[PDB]
Amino acid sequence: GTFNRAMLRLIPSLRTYAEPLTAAMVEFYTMSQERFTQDTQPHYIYSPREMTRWVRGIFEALRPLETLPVEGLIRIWAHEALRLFQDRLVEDEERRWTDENIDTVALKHFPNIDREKAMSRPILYSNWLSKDYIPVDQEELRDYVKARLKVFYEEELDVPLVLFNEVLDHVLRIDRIFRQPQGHLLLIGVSGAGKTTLSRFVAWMNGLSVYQIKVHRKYTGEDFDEDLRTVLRRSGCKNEKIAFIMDESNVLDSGFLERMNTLLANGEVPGLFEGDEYATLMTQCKEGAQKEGLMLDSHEELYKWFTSQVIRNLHVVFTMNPSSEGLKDRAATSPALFNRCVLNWFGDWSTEALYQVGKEFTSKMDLEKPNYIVPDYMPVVYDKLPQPPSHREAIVNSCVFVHQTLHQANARLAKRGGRTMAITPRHYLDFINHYANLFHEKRSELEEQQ
Amino acid sequence: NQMSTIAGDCLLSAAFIAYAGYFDQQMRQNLFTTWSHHLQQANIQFRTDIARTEYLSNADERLRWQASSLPADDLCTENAIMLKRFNRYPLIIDPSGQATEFIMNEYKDRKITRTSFLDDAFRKNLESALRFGNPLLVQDVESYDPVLNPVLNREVRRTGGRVLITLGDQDIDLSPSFVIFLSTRDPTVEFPPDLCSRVTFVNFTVTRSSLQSQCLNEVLKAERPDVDEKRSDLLKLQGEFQLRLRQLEKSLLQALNEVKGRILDDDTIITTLENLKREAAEVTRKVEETDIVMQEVETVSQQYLPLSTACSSIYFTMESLKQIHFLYQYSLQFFLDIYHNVLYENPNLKGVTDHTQRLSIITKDLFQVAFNRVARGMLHQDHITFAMLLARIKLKGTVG
Amino acid sequence: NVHLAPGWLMQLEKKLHSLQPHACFRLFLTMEINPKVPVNLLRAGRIFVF
Amino acid sequence: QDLKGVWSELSKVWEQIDQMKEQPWVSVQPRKLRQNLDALLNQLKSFPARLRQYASYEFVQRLLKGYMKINMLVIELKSEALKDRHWKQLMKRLHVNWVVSELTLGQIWDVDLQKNEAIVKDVLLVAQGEMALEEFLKQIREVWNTYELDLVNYQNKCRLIRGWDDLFNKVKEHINSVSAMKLSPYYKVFEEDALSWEDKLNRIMALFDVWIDVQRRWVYLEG
Ligand SMILES: Nc1ncnc2c1ncn2[C@@H]1O[C@H](COP(=O)(O)OP(=O)(O)O)[C@@H](O)[C@H]1O
Repeated sequence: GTFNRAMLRLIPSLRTYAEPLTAAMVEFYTMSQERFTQDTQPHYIYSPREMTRWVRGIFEALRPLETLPVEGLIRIWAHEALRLFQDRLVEDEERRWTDENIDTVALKHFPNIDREKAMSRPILYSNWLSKDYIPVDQEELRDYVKARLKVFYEEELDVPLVLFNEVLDHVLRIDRIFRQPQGHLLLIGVSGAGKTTLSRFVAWMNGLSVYQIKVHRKYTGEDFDEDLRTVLRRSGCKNEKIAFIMDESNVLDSGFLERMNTLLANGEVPGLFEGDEYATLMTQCKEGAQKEGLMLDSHEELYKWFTSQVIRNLHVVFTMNPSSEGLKDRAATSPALFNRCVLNWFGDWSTEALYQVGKEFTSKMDLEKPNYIVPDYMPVVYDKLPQPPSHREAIVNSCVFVHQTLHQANARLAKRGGRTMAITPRHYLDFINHYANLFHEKRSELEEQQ
Repeated sequence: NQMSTIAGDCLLSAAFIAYAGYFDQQMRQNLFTTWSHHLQQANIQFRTDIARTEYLSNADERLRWQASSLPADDLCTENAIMLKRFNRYPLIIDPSGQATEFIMNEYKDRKITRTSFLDDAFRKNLESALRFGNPLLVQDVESYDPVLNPVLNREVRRTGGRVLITLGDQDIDLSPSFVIFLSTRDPTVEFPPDLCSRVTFVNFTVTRSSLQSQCLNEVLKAERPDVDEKRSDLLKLQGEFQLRLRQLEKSLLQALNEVKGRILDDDTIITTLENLKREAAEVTRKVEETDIVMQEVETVSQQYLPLSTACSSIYFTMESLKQIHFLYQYSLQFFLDIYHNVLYENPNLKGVTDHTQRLSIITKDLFQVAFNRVARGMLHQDHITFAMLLARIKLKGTVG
Repeated sequence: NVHLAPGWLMQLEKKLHSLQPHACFRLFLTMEINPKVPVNLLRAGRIFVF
Repeated sequence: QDLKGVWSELSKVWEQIDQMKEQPWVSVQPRKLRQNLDALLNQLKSFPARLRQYASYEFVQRLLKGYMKINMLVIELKSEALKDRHWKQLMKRLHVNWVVSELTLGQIWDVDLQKNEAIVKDVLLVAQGEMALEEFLKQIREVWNTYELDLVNYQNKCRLIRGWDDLFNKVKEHINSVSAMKLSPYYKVFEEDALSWEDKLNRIMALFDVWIDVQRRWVYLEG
């Protein structure tokens, strides 16, 4: 309450709303804490740290805005609540529960407000279409990200992307994380969901250059130390923003995780730079500080400035598969993954996403069939399927059904105790590409025969 | 009409080629049936009798694999089809080991080299295969080197004229002829999800249904050549016989274009024309006489179905015998030799022509030869045990 | 006494697998029943218990 | 009147295309080419509908679309991996008269890249293989021209050779590399270089194989 009273002083219009806002804040925090515990998932921990982050985020959103109605205040409060509490949730019913409970508490502690404007389904906030952190409609955001994606295939690396709603929100989450000092990000997702791809895209958006190590056998700890020294030198001395990205493959080695944990926590690692390495570090650090506009001579303050530069310039992005048991060992070996890095969870590709990828990628196809007749009853697996669907919609819905069929078969085999291979969206992309090649070859053969 | 159905069968074949790689025969068939039920439920035009082993590959490739020591089985043919049209380099799971030799024989003309992840020189070998273009088959995927992640992901940078893969620290080039083949000898193993995503699995492990079908096919070939011949004919009714018709049409086109007014001068083109007419008539006759042939071959297959079930049961008995003693390690090839010895080179069948009597003799002699070969490699105390298992299997098989 | 050198046993199994013997070649391994025998060697051989 | 008008409007686009076709291949920038062709496509799309109905406009639009789709063949052709030998092979395959200083975008845009894609990707994959092999040769050349023996003082008597393991490992890996390159389908072009280099490497291996034994025995006998 006293924090929120300090915060609201920027906007004199809302001063009497401090108590309802802080009361709803505390209430929702308590419900989230009691509902989600460590028993269900290893990362379901809730603390005053999250709610201080909440206050900080609302303050950051409110700082440049000159004045905003109460519905805007509730919108910002709900957006921060979603980004802090819904983001870490793993399974869909939990996300629905936290979403609905946010609406419930906001309406309970804030009567006499318009529900529709204060809170809607696509509560999105960004600073790409405007100077400040004003909410943006998802369609204009979609056009902007599609243009930047065009530029992104043009420059850096060409990765074809389709843009559905989930990736749209995930880009926003990553961008929000990147524009924060010591903004380490952690991603839980099945392989092929694009975690590295969207991370690279957003890093290019914010100007962060991408660095990834190449882990192999005989990649000893000394190689990791050397790569860490290189990235530390680039981030701190040269004031070059680095988007460090490590998968699970390089995390497997235990020796790396101690150094990573120390770097995540304190922004620096002791013993990485020693002897002549320390001398070279100080030599380049003095030049970098002079370039910045500071005059430091003694080694301790130079190292402190280097640490501050690394804090403000390094953004480690971790990616791992959704293995909750494995998440337990990751928590055991390194608390920084769960104390400092903000965790995001998008392992599941929704049916809507499956539909969108299928429709986009099977566009050069020719499934158009004027004489195709709509069946009276169809196995609709994509609820938002337009009806009466064309042939194309039927084929892509069929493909989505194939993906859910493999998911169900793997679940059934796991129930029986048999060995089960993960079914990833990479499998779906492979299926679509094979469909393209096979359909093209067979149509060509039929046409040549004709 | 074939154009009206191309979307459906292309969908089924692609979904089968991407998925259904790790699963066994039963799960593959169940998934295909569920898929087909969905599209027919969705009013999607698909042919009701897709022969996946025939739609994705034609006769010459099958003959080439058979000359490449590929065992002639439905699952083996489907796997080999997967080994041909692969977007991601496949992972072979073959406890028996015929798939590996099949790969080397297939790509021997391409100078295929064998390598194992356990070998320390493997990385160097990989570089060579990447830098020159010769295909490489890497074995023992249990110790999978994460340095293979780039090659598997196909991220290549074209800087200057340089098409490079950052294989670890190095930045070596890629040759267009390169292709990797991951292999496994242990059927029971768990892979990280990233590996599973970046590879398509091809399972060569033999299950109860798979071996039962293989033994049934071998019986149909050995004892009933007419039934096996007709079943093969319906296997070639779609695609193959039509291809023969098309090449006959091409020959007719060439022959008629060749004549300079000799269409009437010799009056001999009519012989070729009536030959093509007879071939088309026999193709059409086999095309109309299908359902009868399925019901007949299905009756014949059901006739020997208890035999195939007994074969699968006894073979899995031999496999599970490893628990009794460590000396009881028996291969699928050993059981195959037992099966050849009971089927061919059997003195008891000589002079017997009754199909039912020959079948009964074959069931008796199968158990007899199996016990004769196994007990010689067993301690004396365990002979009673194996006799007990064989008796129980016969009880399960026998009717009444 | 082939059981005395298991590594020798696995390397002989590798040599035997990639080879085309003459139509009358026969390799016999007299061995003491011992777990040290390789599993693959047992799998590729006609076992005889004495 | 309408035909004269549509000819006048297409005159600017035709003159632009002629300007593009006059650019010598050495000076063409395929990315600038793609941007400018996209600009031309937009300008043509800005034409009035009454002119869009004529066959000339559709023909020019199809030519522009074909130019766009063969622009990726242009991308791959501009690559430095293409050598003179590959250019003469392409010369034979397309039965043309391109002169090395005379190559221009016009000559290749006149030749139907929409008809002979099979030939060109064949020759370009061949070029990729040959270039990979010759760059392997360049790496071998530089590593064996830069390599120096590590000499370290021994009891103020001599400067003995160190790093026997590293040198032997390097020569072994290089020997295996040339042996494997012998099996490459592109090995024929760089055959003589491979012969010379493998002779050098085998002589190297024999020399230091004798040298390590001589050094060890000398050191022991000195002791
Ligand atoms: N939204 C998307 N649209 C299209 N393709 C995608 C999308 N997300 C991922 N991909 C595909 O995934 C591949 C990269 O996956 P990657 O990001 O490495 O998986 P992970 O997230 O496990 O690191 C790319 O080739 C890309 O085609």
